[PDB]
Amino acid sequence: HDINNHAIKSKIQSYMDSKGFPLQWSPEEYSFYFELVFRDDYEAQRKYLLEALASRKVS
Amino acid sequence: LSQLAAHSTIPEPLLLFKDNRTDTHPLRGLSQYGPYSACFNLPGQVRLAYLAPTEHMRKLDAIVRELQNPATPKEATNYYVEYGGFEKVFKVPLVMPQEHLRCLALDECHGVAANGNGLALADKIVQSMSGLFRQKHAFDVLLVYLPASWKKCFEYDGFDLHDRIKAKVAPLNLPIQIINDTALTRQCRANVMWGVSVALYAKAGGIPWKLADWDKDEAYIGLSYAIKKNAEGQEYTTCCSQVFDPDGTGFEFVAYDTRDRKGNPYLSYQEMQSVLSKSLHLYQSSHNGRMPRKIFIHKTTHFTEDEIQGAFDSFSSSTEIELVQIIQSTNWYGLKVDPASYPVDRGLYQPLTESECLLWTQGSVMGVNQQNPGQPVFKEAALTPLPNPIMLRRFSGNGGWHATCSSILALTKVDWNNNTLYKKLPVTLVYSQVFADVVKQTPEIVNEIYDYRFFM
Amino acid sequence: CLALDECHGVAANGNGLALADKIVQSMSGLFRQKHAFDVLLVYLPASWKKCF
Amino acid sequence: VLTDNEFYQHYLQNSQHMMWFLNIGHRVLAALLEMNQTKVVFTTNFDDVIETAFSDISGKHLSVYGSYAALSALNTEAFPIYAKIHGREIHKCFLAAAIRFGLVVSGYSGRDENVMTMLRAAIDQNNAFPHGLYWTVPSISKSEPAVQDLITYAQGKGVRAYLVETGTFDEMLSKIWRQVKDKPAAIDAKVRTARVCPVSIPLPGPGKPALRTNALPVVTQSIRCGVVTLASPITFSELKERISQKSPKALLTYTVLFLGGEPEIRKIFSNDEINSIGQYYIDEIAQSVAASTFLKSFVEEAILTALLREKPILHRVRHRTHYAVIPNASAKDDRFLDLRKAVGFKGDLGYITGNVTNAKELSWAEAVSIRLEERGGKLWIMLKPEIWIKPLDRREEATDFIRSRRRYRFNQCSYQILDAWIKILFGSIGGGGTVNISCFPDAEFKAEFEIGTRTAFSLGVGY
DNA sequence: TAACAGCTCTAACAGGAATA
RNA sequence: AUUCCUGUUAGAGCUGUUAAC
Ligand SMILES: [Mg+2]
Repeated sequence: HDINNHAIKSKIQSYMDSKGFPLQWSPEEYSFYFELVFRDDYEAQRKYLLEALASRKVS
Repeated sequence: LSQLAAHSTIPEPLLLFKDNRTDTHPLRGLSQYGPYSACFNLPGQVRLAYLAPTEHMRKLDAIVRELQNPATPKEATNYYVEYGGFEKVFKVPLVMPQEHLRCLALDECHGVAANGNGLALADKIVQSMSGLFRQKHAFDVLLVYLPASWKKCFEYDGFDLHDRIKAKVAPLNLPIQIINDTALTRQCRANVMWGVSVALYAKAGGIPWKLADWDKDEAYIGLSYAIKKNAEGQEYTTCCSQVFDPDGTGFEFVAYDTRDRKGNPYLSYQEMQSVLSKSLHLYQSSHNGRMPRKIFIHKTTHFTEDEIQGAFDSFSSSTEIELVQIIQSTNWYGLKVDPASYPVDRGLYQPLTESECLLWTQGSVMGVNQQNPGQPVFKEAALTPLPNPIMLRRFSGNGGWHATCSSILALTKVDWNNNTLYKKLPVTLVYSQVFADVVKQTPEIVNEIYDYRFFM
Repeated sequence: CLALDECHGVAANGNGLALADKIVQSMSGLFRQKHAFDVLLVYLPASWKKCF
Repeated sequence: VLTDNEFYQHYLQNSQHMMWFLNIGHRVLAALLEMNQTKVVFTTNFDDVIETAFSDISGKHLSVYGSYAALSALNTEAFPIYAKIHGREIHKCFLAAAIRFGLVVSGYSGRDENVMTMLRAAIDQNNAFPHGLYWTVPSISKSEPAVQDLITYAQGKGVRAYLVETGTFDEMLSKIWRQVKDKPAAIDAKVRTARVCPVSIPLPGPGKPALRTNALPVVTQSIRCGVVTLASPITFSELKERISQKSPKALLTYTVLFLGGEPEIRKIFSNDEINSIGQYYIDEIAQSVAASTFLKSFVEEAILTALLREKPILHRVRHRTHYAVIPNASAKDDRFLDLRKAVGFKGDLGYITGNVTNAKELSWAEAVSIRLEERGGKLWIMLKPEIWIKPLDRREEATDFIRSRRRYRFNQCSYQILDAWIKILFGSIGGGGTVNISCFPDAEFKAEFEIGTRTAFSLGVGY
């Protein structure tokens, strides 16, 4: 399942809301999900942020 | 040791309406935005015909007339919204039937009412409606009325009057919305009006609402069974149902028999693989031929060892099969504490053990109530004081309670025949049960698959 | 299926939009059996030429 | 230590460069080798199925390991290689590989000093296992002490070695592969992760609007009981009718198993039919009552007998389900006062046993159905409040009344009812409660069960 | 194949209307 | 049968454990 699908986005957001996480595009969400996924591991966080914003997809 | 795995509260699923304006509460969304198919104008005007004894004909007119007038709820006012009439709420005119379409029940039916012969009464009713076989284009929905005087043949051992009538009329391809004295009797007028209006609109061909952001690549199968009390032994009638969403905008809901004789409700290797192959072909026909990337199966009883392999052998590797058994009778029941003034939230699922979870399909829902805004609503507060959690037993899914739990929770909201907020079971289970009753009453239906709009 | 006779009245009125809407609305009988068929052969009589 | 899920996350974030030191698992390892991820894999056993799976996946042979062939392949960056330790020609190769990228070792408990010194020598260098060393075992506590010693030594040295607990190596690799991205169609067709027949999805952490269930945990993992030996075969129906006609002060079943006093056994069974009396120690109560239904009924009846042994409440039976029904004579006890408060309407005293308003002789009382639930490997005592009617076969005549009384027993009222009934049945509130009950304490074969007083509950997981 | 235990479901009736 | 599924009364099917045929 992809990520830009509407159905999968709604299902994932409903799952996130099931565990009491912030609702929708609200403050303290981006940092919240980063600190949730990477559980305070700034090296792994840096590596992921490098991979997502790497210098191969940029045109 | 008194600590259990952390429960997760699945949010209340949203329903899709006209102009894709989502809402959790179905009837309120229907009032505010209208039916989902209103943008497509699929039903257009709704044209309906009558078939009842003349001595009660006026009653039908009355209810139909009162379908075209606003009604304010008096019972369950905490949930039901003010009715605005068919013309306003559904954005569709309600057509007064002409005398040519209007039919009268043939007199001998009354006579056979004394004889207590259900089959004869059903056949006589079909012959009464036979005057409407040629004029199928003129009307969309037939309104058969069965008077209370026929109650002797309404229900008796081995026979169901409505079941037999619909089983006889479905192969002729004309929907009926049978109306008895109950619909007239029933105090709260808005409740019945919502029920009949939604039922008629959906039977015409429209879609009152659809699951919001529903995945079109997942098909949710549901198998159920019914009892026929044979003289020598028992007979188990097993039928399947599908609620998938095609590549279009509308969504499908079709049931079919699983078939020669069965004494146990467990499908063998051959029968289960056959019904699943038929389901796969049905799904392929709608989506140009694409495989279903994930299949849900809801059975009322546990899957056998051979049955699981039969389900597997019918699909390719890409398909993900999550066999699920739904159990309604459990010793468990939940109490919500923060002691909450309202029962445990609907959708709160509790993973008990590996491949065993507790889903609270029944429960309080936030923001749905109309009176006293901002308060939870318990739909079944009249019957039970506290909700009864159903139990899922997983048999095949690789992982994830969220997928099955959210799928089932959303599926318990698209029963158009139901005029309340939700059900106890997914629509797959309830429609498979209804078609199981239909097939058990009438053995000559096993060949063809039928849409939900016929038997709903 | 059979097209509504109101389609003829709309065609005589020369209203293309309403004629197309009526043709689509005539499809409900088949839509109750959408699984049954694969392709629908919609025919238009020459009398509707005024709205073609 | 670290949870398997975070280990999976770290492996998936950087899997292009991570080792593998060592069926579905072997086949998917070959698939990962084909996909150019996890270039270098080391192994100890023969396990010639890795190269066969790779050949099936791709259609070309696999380099299997000359003097320094592994060194030549690694230095030239001509991945992938599959070198077997067979435990110095690999010593230098392992050292260079440890310099290059991190290692995950599965299916190995250590116990070999050669590879132990190999890895310890690989650790010392300045940048050894930069991504991390991951010793994965099916169970953390079952691992050999040398593995934990090496993990602690590496952590002290500054390396990021970890010991994570996962499942079987093949299951671990399947869970890893189900989340690897951008895989060719042919490979997925080849592997497809086979099929998962025995579904087992992990229960989440306890976490922290909680729900309070009615289940009371049973922590008595084993009980002692008696066995009687018969010179002739018996059927369960014959035993049941013998108990009905005699009514001894003991609990009987066939599997012949008993619990109570020996003189009651001598009463129920004559000397001629009795051979000897011995003892049975059912080590795993949960598994036993799950496998055999006779044990299930016997154990639930034993707990029931132990629960109302010293209490004034009466014990009844309805469709083979036991009920703790309040007797009319002892309905005025102070212990029921809390229940008097719970049934009470709008904060008043509430009747708990009386006469139904519109029937001649039916008398109603409050009661709880007590059942045994074997869930997973745990025993739960299941409490369900209910209204009992004195005539068993006339209950339906009070149906309307049953609907009338419970019509407004909502969440707060039902919570009060359940708490009051727990207090009545056990004498203590659900705070630090592991009270003990015993059935037939004055008998040779007695059963003592310790039931957690607090009902099972769980808090919703949140941030 | 005949009992026994439990789990679970349907078959027929009856039945009131959503925090009082 | 506009609906909802709460009870009651029963039976069946699955598993098991014995006795065998
Ligand atoms: Mg209906």
